[PDB]
Amino acid sequence: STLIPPPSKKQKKEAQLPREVAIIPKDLPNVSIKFQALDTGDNALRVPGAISEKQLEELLNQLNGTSVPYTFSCTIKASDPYSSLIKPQITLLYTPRAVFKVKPVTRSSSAIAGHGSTILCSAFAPHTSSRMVTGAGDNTARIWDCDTQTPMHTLKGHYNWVLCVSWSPDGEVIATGSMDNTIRLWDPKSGQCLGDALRGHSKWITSLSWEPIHLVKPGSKPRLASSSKDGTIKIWDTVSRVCQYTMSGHTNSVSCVKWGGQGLLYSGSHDRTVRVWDINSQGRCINILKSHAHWVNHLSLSTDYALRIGAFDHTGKKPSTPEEAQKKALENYEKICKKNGNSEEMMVTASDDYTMFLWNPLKSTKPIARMTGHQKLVNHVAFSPDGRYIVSASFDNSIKLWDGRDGKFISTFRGHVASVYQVAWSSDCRLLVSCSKDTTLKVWDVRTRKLSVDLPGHKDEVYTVDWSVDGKRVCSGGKDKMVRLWTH
Amino acid sequence: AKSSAYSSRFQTPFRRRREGKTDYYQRKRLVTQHKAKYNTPKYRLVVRFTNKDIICQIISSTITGDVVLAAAYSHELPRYGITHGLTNWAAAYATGLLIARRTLQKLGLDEEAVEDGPRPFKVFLDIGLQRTTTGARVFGALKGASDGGLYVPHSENRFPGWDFETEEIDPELLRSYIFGGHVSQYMEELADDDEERFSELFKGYLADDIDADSLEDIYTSAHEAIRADPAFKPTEKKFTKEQYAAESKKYRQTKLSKEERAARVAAKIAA
Amino acid sequence: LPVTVEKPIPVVYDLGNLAAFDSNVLDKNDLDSSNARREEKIKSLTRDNVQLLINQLLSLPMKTTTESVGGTGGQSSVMTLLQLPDPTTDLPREKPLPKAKAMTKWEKFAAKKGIKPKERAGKMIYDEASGEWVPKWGYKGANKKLDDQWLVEVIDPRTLNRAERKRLVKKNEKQQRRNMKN
Amino acid sequence: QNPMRDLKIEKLVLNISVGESGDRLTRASKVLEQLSGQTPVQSKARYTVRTFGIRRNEKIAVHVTVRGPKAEEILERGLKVKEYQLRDRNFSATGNFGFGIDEHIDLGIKYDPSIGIFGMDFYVVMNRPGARVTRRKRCKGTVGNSHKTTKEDTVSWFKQKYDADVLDK
Amino acid sequence: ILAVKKNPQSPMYTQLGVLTKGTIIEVNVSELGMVTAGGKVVWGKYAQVTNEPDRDGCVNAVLLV
Amino acid sequence: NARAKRALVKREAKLVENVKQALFIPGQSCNKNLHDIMVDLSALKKPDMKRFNRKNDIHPFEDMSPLEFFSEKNDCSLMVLMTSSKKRKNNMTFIRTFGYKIYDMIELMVADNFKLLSDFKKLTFTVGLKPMFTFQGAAFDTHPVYKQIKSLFLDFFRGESTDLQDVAGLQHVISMTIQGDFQDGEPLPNVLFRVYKLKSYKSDQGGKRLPRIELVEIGPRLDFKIGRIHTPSPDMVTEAHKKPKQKKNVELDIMGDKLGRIH
RNA sequence: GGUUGCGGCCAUAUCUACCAGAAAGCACCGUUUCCCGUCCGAUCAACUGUAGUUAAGCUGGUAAGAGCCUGACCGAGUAGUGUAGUGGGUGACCAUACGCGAAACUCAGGUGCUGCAAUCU
RNA sequence: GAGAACAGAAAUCUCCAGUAGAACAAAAGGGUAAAAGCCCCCUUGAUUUUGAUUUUCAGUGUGAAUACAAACCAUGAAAGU
Repeated sequence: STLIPPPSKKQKKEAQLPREVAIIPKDLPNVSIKFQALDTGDNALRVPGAISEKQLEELLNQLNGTSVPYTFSCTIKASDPYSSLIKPQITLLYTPRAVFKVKPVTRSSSAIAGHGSTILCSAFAPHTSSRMVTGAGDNTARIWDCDTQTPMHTLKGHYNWVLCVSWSPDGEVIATGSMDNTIRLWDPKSGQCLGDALRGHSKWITSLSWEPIHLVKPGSKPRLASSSKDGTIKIWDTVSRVCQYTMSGHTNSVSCVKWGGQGLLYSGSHDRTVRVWDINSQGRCINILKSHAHWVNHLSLSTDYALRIGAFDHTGKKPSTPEEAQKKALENYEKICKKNGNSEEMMVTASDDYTMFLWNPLKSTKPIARMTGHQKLVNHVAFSPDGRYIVSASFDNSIKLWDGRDGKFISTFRGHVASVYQVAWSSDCRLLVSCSKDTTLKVWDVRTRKLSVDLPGHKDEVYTVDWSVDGKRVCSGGKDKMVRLWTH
Repeated sequence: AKSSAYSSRFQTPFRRRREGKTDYYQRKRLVTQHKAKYNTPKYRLVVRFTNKDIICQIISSTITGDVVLAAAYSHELPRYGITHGLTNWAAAYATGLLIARRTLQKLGLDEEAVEDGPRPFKVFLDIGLQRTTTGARVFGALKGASDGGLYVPHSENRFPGWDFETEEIDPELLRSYIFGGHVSQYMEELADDDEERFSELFKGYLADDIDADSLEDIYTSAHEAIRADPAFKPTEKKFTKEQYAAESKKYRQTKLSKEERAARVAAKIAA
Repeated sequence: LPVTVEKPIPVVYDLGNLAAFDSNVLDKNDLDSSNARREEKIKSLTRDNVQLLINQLLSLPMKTTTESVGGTGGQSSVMTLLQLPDPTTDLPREKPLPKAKAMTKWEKFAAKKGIKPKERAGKMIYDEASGEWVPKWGYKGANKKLDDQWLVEVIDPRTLNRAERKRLVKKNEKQQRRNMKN
Repeated sequence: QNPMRDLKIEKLVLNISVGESGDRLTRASKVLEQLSGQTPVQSKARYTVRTFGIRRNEKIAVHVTVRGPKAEEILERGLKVKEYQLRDRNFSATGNFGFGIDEHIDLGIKYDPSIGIFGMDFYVVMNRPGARVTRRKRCKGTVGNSHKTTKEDTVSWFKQKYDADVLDK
Repeated sequence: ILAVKKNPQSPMYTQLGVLTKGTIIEVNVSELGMVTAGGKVVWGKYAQVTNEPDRDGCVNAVLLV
Repeated sequence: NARAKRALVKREAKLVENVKQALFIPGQSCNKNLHDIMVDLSALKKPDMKRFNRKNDIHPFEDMSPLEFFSEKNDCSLMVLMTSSKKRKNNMTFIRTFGYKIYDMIELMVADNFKLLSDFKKLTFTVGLKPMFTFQGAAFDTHPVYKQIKSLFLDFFRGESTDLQDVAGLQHVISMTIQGDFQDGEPLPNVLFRVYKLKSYKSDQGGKRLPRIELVEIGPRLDFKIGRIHTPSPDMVTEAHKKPKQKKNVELDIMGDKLGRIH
């Protein structure tokens, strides 16, 4: 193997002297600092010195009147959180932490056997990390008890591949969009065919999406939304199993379907155009956005993390009634979204022209910024759970991290040697896992823009990656027909 | 009889070699393991099987001779709801899970700190004198301790279901040993062709009417109760130690004095 | 409470052994075998030294990695290690240094002229009828073939061949012993 | 007293000696095969003589060990040939006892001309329950003295079942 | 290319560096993105040349896997 | 075939050496107090130690041939011999050999106030960790016998050598102090011996980096007086400090890159 | 104070012969459908803790039973081995010195202590 | 020692007694007994890539030998060897 050059002779003779122990001398020649938030707050003239960076936190708690945690930074010059004077009046910027720590995911649990073909899609339950669903290259899906690393409840009932699986945002049903243009629903605890296979599309199903819980009528259940290679976007209500009303705007294949916080479906297609449907208007497109030069893959919203769980927070509890459920869901959405008091959900687009666009489709029909710098197609893009970081993966082995509010450039994550197929965030928005065309998975620490761990163990490509909601497990799988769970 | 010079010559083994409990060849390889790269402590999970008991202990050696961090005994499984079969595969699994969850709690992980990182807890399997067979219930404790969230290097060649000529595991046969599935197949298979040896074996089952389903249903709830409460509440321990001391100083035998042996010699010489 | 402490003459360090060397002034009438306050002085005059030593050790360069468990070498991503410098005190060895330079008369003959060593590539040769690769020595070596030939075409000649091989083997061993005696 | 320290049997051992490796050895193995239901093994020599017409490592003897019911089954079935006649010797200082007979066909077995006429051996070793104290792997021990088996215990155990004779002291 | 590991029909030609047919050469394979067990990155492997590159210019080789 | 060539080639002279093995030898005049300290000194040397059982009548300062024989046999570079008498009670002999031949020898003598882990308040320490070191007093830098005692205890109680070191292993410190200063001419003052075990608390005067540490006494606790010595000859000293031997204007850069200056 | 798991020293802890053992545990002990191994479910593996058993296993006591060890001014600071002044030598080299510096018989004593964890009429 | 049909002095079978009086790449004052002894299972090895010693006439980036180090490789449940 290739070796780091060995240290010289004078360097060895240097490394033996006494060396540089800091002392924290006195040290309170007091500097007047300016406590100012990120959004709008500048709250007010205090002059401390070299004090505890955990006492600055308590200062802010007692000042803003809550005693919560706060992260800090200064002089957005190298924008780094006595440590402000060891290297070199001075301001101070802060963000809320919402402390819920997620240890990294280092080891590797057992490589679970399973299907007889490759593994195409995988998803984690929103209520517990104990169950998890995978659709694979056979005509079936499977459920895995991650608690004991064992299989359960294989769901036969298709006759072609299963291309997307989704677990409803209430933890009640699972949906499997397949190759034969059927769509089937299944009960977790039983494994029985919940009715017959919904249908109505002429070519395969590309993506699925659910109705966010904070808008569903209490006493009822959420609805579906299905994309298909034919171009239709169909709605479905999961009690009557009837096609409510379709949408047929695009012309080429449609890649992905979303569902916003105000009831606005977004859809990007292979026709290089992003459409903004509507549900209060019976499904007539109200906005068309044409900015890309090639076709579009994997649009993504600003709140698509909060909209995915629906009142099942990181503490694994449950609701007993839709009354408490709807309040919990509204609280979640407001905690994630309300950073100015309005419905400022943004959208990010990823297309085959190496460039992404930063839309706010509500306020206007123009992009706020054009994020550029890749050198091959962008296969996947994602927003942070708190919404202030965009991560993008691409077929040129790189990953890029952008400031998710206006669209600047922050950093690049090198380290893969083949294409990056997709990425995923953790709960506390501090780590990020990614899978690639070569074997290895990689975990990156966003707080410092470095590589934390690099975990091999697969044998062929890897197609899916899913971190849990409470950060306890990470699931992966691909061309070698094995499921793999990684833990701390 | 025996030659007096031979008895003056021959040398004795170690005490625990005499009482054939310890393996002093394995112990060197397992304690003075590496040991030339760094100086890192080295804990070791031990598991032991008596009749009607499963014992697990996280042992750390030392100069004075040993220390114990966390222990677990199968005879606590009723506290979480398992009364029958306190020595089987499912009991081994539950004990492993319990010891792992207990030590994980006590170390302070969920609900010299420079260069901060949790640094998961690494331990090794002290098999003792147990023979290694594919299916033995000393690897079930291993599986349980691992699934509890402890880190113990291992492999799969000794789990039930490993096929030989085709080197790969089978998942379902393994899952049907975590929930007593073998014992339940035995129950449902023997409940028909015999009732003498269904009232002789599983005699304790009938006094509560536990059937061929609720085994799998109670093992899961046992796991849930374990993950909810590993805190190891002790026994109330009635009859404070002084009572036992005064009680068992009665049946305790006793030596004699020297002036006792001094008179018996004259009594003999007189007799 | 203070993590620091001052001493007049600076302690010398050997971080390659985790060793300190203090040379300040003692007091002859403090550590005597009968002074009551003896331990409360020893344990503190050594505790300040240990404080200086931990101060010095907790400021060395650290070496992180990105590997994970199973890594055949050692540490994983969740272990920081201190890069210790080399020791300085000349501590003596236990055996002399190894040197044994005999030329055995082959390294003299081969070096007077230009016989270079051989490349040491492989151990197999190619047999022609049969069609295998037949180790030259290492399994049924091409030597031990006139032994089981089914006819030799001229006392048994195969046994004479064995004897002639053994003679050269024993001569080689004798030559080696002679060289080693020189 | 005898709470549970009875004198139950342990196991029967058979044996056939043939100082050759031939059809004699093959059929000597065959009769054990068909009789004991299990398979018999071969045993080699240990050093040569050259006077008895043999070599070393010639797979001399064949034998089988039988425990449980099929031990006492043959123990009884092979008694009518000796006609209950067992001397004082053929016992041992440890009570292990056995004999050896000829003319196999006197119990069940037919002729099958291509086997011959094969004589056999016997043996029986006895123990009170608790034979694990020596054969186990952990805390391996040695039985006490009150529990040992001498000639008297075993000879009365014999003058319990089938009530054979003493046969010359 | 990175080396001429072995040329048939002589070792002297292996030394001189000749690229006839059947030669075994060592190529830099960082463009293929191969990762080994344990998570290292291969960047050099063996190939065999499969033509007479004196009757054309190209050297054509097949990787040895 | 090779299972003996292995044990033979383990005892060859190597460019980089391995740990020095210690041999514990009770002479003819051994007592129980003197023999309950050998175990506590071999504890802090585990596992690289070997002890002989019965008594061996060797008087080291007359005929050292049995010592050199034991070296060549047991393949141990260190030697601790236990003797007692009226002229020298609780006498211990520390020898280190060079090339299966004697290098230097030194007698030490114990007082009556020794202590044991059967006396102290017991604490914990893992079997095999490398200890720290502290040598207080200035005589270890200048005076001959006081140089020898330091160069002996380092060679004896340091174990492996390593470049990277984990911090969960720093768990006990050995310390040696001269009992008070002295002017030239006076008898050679006593040298003490102490073994401790660290404990560290949050500081708040140095952040999370530097803590405030505390010591606890575990055992043993010994005193030492100087006996007879045997010093190394100049030739052997110059032959025992040898570096194994494994460029102007030429430098190796980072990235590799052999470079040269032209001036 | 007993019992069990893991240990330090490794016969003050062993070889031999009898006696006692309540409760808890350890064991013998009950069975072969499943994973697993043998000539043989004997040892190894699996199950219930179920029908019994305290007889051996286990611990303890006893014995002018064999072995073992401790200490003392037991020898003694002597025999043994080394220098020295002039302490002497036709030749033979020989006595009491300061510093090194022993054992057997003698005497007296003993025949398991100790670390961590859980628990027990 | 004591015993089992042919069976003896030396043939096989079974129980209580080598602290080693056998066999050990091998010679020891001292070692090897849940082995370093005797069986059974799985397996390459003259592997590949640059610093110290020397020598190449295609003075020749490793070109080869050579010493050491690391990645591998075998085995094991593992500790590790």
